[PDB]
Amino acid sequence: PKESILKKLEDIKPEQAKKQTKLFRIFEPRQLPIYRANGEKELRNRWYWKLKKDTLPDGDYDVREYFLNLYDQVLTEMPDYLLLKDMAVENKNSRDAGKVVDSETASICDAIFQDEETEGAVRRFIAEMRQRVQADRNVVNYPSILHPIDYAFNEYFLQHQLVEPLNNDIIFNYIPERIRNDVNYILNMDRNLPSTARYIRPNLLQDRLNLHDNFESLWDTITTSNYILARSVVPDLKELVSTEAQIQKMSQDLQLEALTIQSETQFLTGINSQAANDCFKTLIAAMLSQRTMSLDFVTTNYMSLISGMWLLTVVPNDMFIRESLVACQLAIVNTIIYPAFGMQRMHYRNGDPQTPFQIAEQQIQNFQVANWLHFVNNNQFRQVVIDGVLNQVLNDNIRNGHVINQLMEALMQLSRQQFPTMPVDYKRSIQRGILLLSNRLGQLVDLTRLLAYNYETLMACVTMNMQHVQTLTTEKLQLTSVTSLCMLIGNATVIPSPQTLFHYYNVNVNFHSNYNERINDAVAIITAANRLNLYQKKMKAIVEDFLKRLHIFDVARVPDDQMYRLRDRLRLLPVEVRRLDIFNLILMNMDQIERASDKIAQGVIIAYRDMQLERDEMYGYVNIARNLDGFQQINLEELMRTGDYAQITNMLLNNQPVALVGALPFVTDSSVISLIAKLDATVFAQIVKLRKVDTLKPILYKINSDSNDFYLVANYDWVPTSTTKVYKQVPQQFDFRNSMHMLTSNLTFTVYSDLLAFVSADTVEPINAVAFDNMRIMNEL
Amino acid sequence: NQVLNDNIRNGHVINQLMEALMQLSRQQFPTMPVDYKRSIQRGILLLSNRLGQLVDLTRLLAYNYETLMACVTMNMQHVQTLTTEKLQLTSVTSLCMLIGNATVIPSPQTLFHYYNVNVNFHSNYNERINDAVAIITAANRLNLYQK
Amino acid sequence: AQIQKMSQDLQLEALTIQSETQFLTGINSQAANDCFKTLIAAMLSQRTM
Amino acid sequence: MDVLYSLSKTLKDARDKIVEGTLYSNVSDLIQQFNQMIITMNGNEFQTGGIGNLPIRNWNFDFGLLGTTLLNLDANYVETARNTIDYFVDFVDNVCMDEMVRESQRNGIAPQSDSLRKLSGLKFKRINFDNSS
Repeated sequence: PKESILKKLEDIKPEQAKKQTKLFRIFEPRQLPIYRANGEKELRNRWYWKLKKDTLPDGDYDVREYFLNLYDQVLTEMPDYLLLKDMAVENKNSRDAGKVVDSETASICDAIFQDEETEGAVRRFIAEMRQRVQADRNVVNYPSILHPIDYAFNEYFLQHQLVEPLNNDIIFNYIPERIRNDVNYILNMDRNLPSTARYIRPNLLQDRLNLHDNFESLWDTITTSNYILARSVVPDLKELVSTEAQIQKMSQDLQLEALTIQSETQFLTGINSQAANDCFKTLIAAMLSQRTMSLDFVTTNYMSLISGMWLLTVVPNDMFIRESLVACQLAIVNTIIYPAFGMQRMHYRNGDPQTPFQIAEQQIQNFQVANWLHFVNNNQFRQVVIDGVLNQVLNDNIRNGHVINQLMEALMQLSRQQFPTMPVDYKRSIQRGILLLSNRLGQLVDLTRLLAYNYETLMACVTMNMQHVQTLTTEKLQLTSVTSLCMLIGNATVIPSPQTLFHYYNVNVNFHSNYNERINDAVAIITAANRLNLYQKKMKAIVEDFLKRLHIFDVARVPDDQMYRLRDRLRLLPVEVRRLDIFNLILMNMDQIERASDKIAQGVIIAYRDMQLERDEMYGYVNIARNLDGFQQINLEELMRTGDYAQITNMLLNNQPVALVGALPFVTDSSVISLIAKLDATVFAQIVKLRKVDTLKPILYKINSDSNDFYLVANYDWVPTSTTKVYKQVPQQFDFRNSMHMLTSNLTFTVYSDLLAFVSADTVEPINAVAFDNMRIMNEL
Repeated sequence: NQVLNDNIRNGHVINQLMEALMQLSRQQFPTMPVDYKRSIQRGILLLSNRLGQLVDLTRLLAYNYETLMACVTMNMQHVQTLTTEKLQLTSVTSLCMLIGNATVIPSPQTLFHYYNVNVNFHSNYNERINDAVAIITAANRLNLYQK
Repeated sequence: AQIQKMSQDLQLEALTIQSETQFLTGINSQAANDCFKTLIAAMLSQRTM
Repeated sequence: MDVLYSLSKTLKDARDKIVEGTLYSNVSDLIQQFNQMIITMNGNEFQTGGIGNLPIRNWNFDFGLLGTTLLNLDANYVETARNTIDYFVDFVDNVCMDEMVRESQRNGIAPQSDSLRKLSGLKFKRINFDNSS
């Protein structure tokens, strides 16, 4: 309760400064003996590429999901910016110091630089391989070895760095183009930014989610929030006629007595040393958050009504609920304006729907009275766009802002109907109250000014493009307080503290940034989620996290519904270049990763026909085919899903040349023997007994009579006759020279969070402030 | 198998639902006190949003009935029973906005068991029928004018 | 969860004199199962309600 | 086409019902209709003319709305309006004339000008009214 949504709000710091150290790679080169055709180890040994972590699954599906997590890890580690002075390392060799990039880089060199390799050209290169700085442009040249796929990564990380410059001018510019402009306030800074500055652009695009169309439930929660936020600002008022004094002259001016009541119920309204401040705050926030309030009055508290007219003249009515403006107006129309304006006859009969206030317009005649009606009735909000960047602000009719000829007119109309009558007395109590508005009018003129400004000020600070809808939790406001605020003010002038204002900006800011950001985080995922065919990662998942990261919301305490509809809208959104640009990268090569690396394969072919084996250098000559040219196929993923249509069962039974595809467990064997016995024709049996298969551990034959104690056969003369080889590309080799890449980045940066702070915001003397009319706000003494 | 069916439309083509909703999406207007349309339409929307899911419901039944049904020997003409079976809109309403990506069906073993029963039963009915008839007819050409 | 967002949406107590005769909705974790079953059998069985 | 029509009874029932004096109520149903238009327009560009001795003029739209605020129209209200109508007048003229010259056999009936072919567009239909001419 109350200060329970504020501590959750003030306590929001999405401004994390993401950065990195380790150059993100995936494959470290490794050893392994060389097998020259004929199957002998020729020594020296060559260098190939395998992956750090062969995690890869069992089943195409589990595979795809796996990668997915990579995406999430990539984003959480997503390097916001980058710098290399912090990446230094040393080269054991070279024309000198060497200072290169990332431990791994180092290791490798020293390593190859010992195990007698291709000789010269390598040692040589490693040598005159250094760094150098082009100081002038603040540029940096650091050498580094990676792998086509690695350069790929880290590269874009450099060509992207979301860190724009930072000059005095930009600081000045992020201070709303309507406040620096506002006179009454003054800026001022204590330092001069270096050419070395930078800043993170907290992006704040609009409600890419039209969260007001049908979702009411949540808007209400927002408004609420934005509202409390507001009160936390709305300047606490200053010095106003001591409670007692006023209320005492109050009893006087009216003339009271003994069991002779008339106006006596108009002062359970005093308490304003509380009410005025509440009524004041409450009113603004309402506007800002653009929340809708209710109305608690009496029908015997006429005064309380009069002041209503004050209110009404102001807030465009649409700002209050329907069932409330209805009551109010008719209450006025029926017990306030007819019953002393010899207009009764029909105490006004009403039946709901249409506009019970309005109708009073085309009703009786009198000009003063008549203008009020049109001005109040058809008075709305002015829908205004841009405000020094898409603010999408709702403003109050220029007219009203201090050029309050409305108040003066609201009074003149009151001064003129206090003429005719009907029930003899009654008028006494009624008009007496009316006059208390008149005298005070000199001051009432003020109140208007106040709000006028304040709302009109605070405003700018909102980046949360507020709109105009019906709330639902409806904040409550009594005519009690209203009335107090009214006759109880003047001579005073109050205004938004500097520090206060910023704080306001800052918050909405963050918040925005978070919304926008998570949005991107969200989208990115879902889209990836589709071009993955994960018809099994039920999305009730993403939405949840999303909302959560936006505190305030009782996640568990909100249905599965709205949630889905939420996806439906997200799905139709683009991705932030950053996000997107990376996924394209992951996919594009995806294949290459998978296929390489052990612990898996791809698929197996069963040609009931003897056949040769490739002689690749890595392994001796074994069971492989990077092409599977011909034969039919059968997705396993679509198998253990389809429930196997004995299609496979039949083909296996009848022995027909065929193949399989997907995630698979390889199994290495040696002792030639196994081969001649044609062992690999086994395994396949299983299946028949078990519709589903994973129990399928396919066969491979790493064979080089060098390491295979059973060489006896390489002897005679020969050629490897197998039945059924394996789909699995082969780990590219390692051409160091070209396997390296070069890097650029910057030197001695300087990141800054928050900003603003750099200003001793001071204020003029209250007694002479100004509004959008260049006039002294508060001049009546 | 006289097993009164129903719209492929209903089946999974579902749309009726989509139309049941679209028709709802344009009922938001005046006439009486405010505490009315407010409360009313707000409820309606809860059907709408959920509509994405309400769809699923149709599918569900569509299948289930359309499935179970199969294993019924006992023909089934439509008749006006003499007894009702109370159904509290209470539950109805729940089921409605209260179902998510759930998806259940008839366990194999379950289905058979169903067939089996109707089967037996049938067989019994039919059989006793014969047992019955046989007797009565004999009963007449035996002049056993009694039972 | 649902019934709570329900009150947010529903605007429960708003003047009307006959409250809490709309929320006997409960025991739904069950009601749905009953309503569901009940509905099918009705059909199959060739019952009327 | 029907579009075109409105654009006029709009102005006539306008340049006629809108003058120094009248009480709002005789035009509430009118003002509205009017504004609606302005909106749909603003932003779009038009090509009028380009044949014979016919001036080729371009037209941009960026105009305000109306003050439903006042009661009995004050002179000042009119002038700030007439000035906005006189662009539509001098416009429509250049519009009618442009499609009042082109002809075609096959599809002679339908609209021809780069001005009108864009009017039959869907995003405009939000304008029709009082077709008693």
